[PDB]
Amino acid sequence: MHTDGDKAFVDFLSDEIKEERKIQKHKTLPKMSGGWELELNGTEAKLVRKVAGEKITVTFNINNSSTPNFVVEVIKNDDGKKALVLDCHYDIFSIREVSFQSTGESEWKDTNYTLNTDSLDWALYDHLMDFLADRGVDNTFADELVELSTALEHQEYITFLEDLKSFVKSQ
Amino acid sequence: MHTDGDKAFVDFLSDEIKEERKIQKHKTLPKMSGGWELELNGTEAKLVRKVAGEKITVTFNINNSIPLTSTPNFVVEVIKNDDGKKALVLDCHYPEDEAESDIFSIREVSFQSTGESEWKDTNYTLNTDSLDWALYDHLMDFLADRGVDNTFADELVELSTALEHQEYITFLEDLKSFVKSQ
Amino acid sequence: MHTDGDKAFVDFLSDEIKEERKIQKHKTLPKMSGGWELELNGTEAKLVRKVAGEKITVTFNINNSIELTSTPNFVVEVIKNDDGKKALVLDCHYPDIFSIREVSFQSTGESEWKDTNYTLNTDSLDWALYDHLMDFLADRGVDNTFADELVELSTALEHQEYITFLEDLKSFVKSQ
Repeated sequence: MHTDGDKAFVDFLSDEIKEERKIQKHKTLPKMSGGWELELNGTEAKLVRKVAGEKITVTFNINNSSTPNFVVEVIKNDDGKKALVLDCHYDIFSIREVSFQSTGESEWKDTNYTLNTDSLDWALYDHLMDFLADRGVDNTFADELVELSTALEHQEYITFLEDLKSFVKSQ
Repeated sequence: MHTDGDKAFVDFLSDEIKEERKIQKHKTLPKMSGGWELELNGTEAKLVRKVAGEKITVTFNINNSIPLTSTPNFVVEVIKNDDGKKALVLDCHYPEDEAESDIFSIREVSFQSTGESEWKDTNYTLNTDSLDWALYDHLMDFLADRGVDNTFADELVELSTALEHQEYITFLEDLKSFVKSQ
Repeated sequence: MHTDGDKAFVDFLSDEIKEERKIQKHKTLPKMSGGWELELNGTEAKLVRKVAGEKITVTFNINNSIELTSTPNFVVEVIKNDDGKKALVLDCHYPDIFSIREVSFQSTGESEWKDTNYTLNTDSLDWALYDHLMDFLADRGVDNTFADELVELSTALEHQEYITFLEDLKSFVKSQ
């Protein structure tokens, strides 16, 4: 179908898309420094950084986030099939869960001991924060991830409006 | 094992079932306008409807749908025949008589591939919380033009409620059979 | 790599670990009375019991179950030998001592939960059926004494696995 409502919808989308793009004529993905490389898979983003004997990965999804929860994976080259995984949330940025997981695991193994920080020693919590900082994951990184996630969100929103326009226009 | 406790349990169920069947046996089962067909599988219900160039499907599960009355979240899937590869998916729900009040609201919208393994997490999903009001209104109109309006949402509550009762009765029957054996 | 922060983290962990062991080592893994057989799968524990004509299993995971006391939600499955394909499943938790949150039949041995099966939520349920269900559990070994011993067992497990985790963490941070 292609009702009158659908046609008014399309005109509305044409206008909104025009305005959104106007607000995006002088804007590009806020690059982050520190050796990080960005990889995108739909709404899932991954930041990868290599250091002496280690590989650090930060994953986040922009859906319903823009301050997206992010997962930090630290892999020491000694044992490349194992990694320390820290689930972080947004008082600026905090570690919510910590556990060891198998690298490139097809899924998540909920049978691996998972430390919840809700009931955790303050000293242990702080060392974990220090551990992440030594590897480039600190407040600055977190502030910059928010800016990036927000920018990715607005561009995917625009893409979405266009997909919606084509859809409502079809048939 | 068949204990004294099990016999008392079976005694309770036999008469609960009968009482249940008697009561709910008056609603004559709610009928819905629009020409929708109910395709049920256990607790998962699908209301299907077709119009020029499109297939409209509304899916909801009666489990954990009670906040007596069933008000389940429901997913609307609109498929344009010229591209049955994907569909526009709208996750709706009933807000926990203002002129500006709707029986239901849209919480999320996204494009998904038809008959996909499961909700693709890497697909853009638009949350309606801080959504532009005119865009939201258009989404509601889009749904309405396909039969998913406040009357529909009202009838859905009637249907889901009747389904809840009917499956509750069947549950007691399976339970009675379970406890009665051995 | 191995930084100064890492070094201080490892030393901290060594002390942390000695303290936990010093506090723990004084009691053995508490036993469950009633003939239950314990099986471990990482943080997942399964207690199995066989009674006349049926098998009863109780499963729980020490993760997110909280000296720190562990009171995990546990799932009871009752399998009749007269129909081993279906199982009555009761999800329980600690708010008497424990309560039933939901009940439903599931396929025995299934690899994933089947959301198309009618699931009864006790929140919206008469108290008559609820009591019969609690009695059904009691007749099969899942009574108040069970739940109390389950807490001790889960607490002893969570503590031992917490220690093992710290040892793992220490070794990992010591690496490179």
